[PDB]
Amino acid sequence: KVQTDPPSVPICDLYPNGVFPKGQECEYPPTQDGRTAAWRTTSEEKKALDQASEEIWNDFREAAEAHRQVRKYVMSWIKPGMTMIEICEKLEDCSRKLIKENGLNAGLAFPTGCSLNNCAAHYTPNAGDTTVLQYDDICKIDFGTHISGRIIDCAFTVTFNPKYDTLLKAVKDATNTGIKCAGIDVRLCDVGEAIQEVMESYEVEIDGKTYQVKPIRNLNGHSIGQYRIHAGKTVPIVKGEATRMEEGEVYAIETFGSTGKGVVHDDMECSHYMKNFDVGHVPIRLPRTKHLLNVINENFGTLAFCRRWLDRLGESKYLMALKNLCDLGIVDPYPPLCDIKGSYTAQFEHTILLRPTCKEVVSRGDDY
Ligand SMILES: Cc1cnccc1-c1cc(C(F)(F)F)cc2[nH]ncc12
Ligand SMILES: [Mn+2]
Ligand SMILES: [Mn+2]
Repeated sequence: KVQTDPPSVPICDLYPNGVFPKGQECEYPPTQDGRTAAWRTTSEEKKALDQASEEIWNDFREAAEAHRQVRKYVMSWIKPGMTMIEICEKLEDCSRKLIKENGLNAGLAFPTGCSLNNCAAHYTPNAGDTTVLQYDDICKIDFGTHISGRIIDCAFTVTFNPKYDTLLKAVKDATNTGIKCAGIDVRLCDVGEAIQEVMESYEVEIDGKTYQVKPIRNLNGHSIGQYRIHAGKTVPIVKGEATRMEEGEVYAIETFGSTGKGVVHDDMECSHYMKNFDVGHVPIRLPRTKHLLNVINENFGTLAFCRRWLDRLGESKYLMALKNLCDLGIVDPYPPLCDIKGSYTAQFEHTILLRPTCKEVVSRGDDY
């Protein structure tokens, strides 16, 4: 069994044995003593510990492979002229097929971000959005797959005008630097500072104007828990918190470079929502509010969703119910995050596994 073109064969059918390809495996960075972390590779207790979680790592790997094949398909057809809705639906169709969506056991981990230009994150079109991708646009494609709530959060930036090449390069390098600086026992602030240093070593010229690339100070990498995109620990992308990464944790390492102020504010119409992982059970009598929470619980649990995904489930006239869920604090809204009008923002993101034996850039590909 080989993959089709366009991709339509689920990843689990491509590996009948249930063993999925590993990401990039790295040795952890040396400690402040200068001492190597190579011992972890050959340790008996670490090899045992790592094997105990093989099913889990293997789940991430399935999700990551879907992600690789999905984004490769996307890069081949994404073109200005297409509506943002058309882009998202086409990516998502492919993603459903390859992840072999199965309710909460396998599916899409969060909505397809395609934030444009000054907007950096959390934009996906709601129904009726007639936005079209433009030749001069800079588009952040950020989408997620999961298997059993093992989430791949992974993103790259799409352009068509070579004028942004260096901006994209700055951010790619910054993201790779964070990935490199990350490891067990590493201070989150140190990763932040390292990321900043690389990002800011780049200058770019866009339409006769120059800028030093700035990290977006109020955006960050994050710990990943099960069915939980942000698990509590944040990774600064500026010089931050001295809390340390720990063995067995999973991280989204993401950076954002901007030609703007290097700060985002909530802007535009909201599309992204997600249940508060900490909210307990709440009885609701209000019929449409109760119905919508039920739909959310059955379909997304604690995974993020968007309004388009409610439309496709056949829900309508739900806006008030959704607002109610937000106001009650059962659901949280995640509106698009934008730097100043006229700025350009870029993003690259990988998920990494802090395995006892090594660091695995599980979502790494030939592409980035
Ligand atoms: C939950 C959260 C908390 N603090 C910062 C970011 C996010 C987040 C939210 C979503 C969203 F919008 F889908 F809920 C997707 C994300 N990808 N990476 C981080 C992330
Ligand atoms: Mn992401
Ligand atoms: Mn993320």
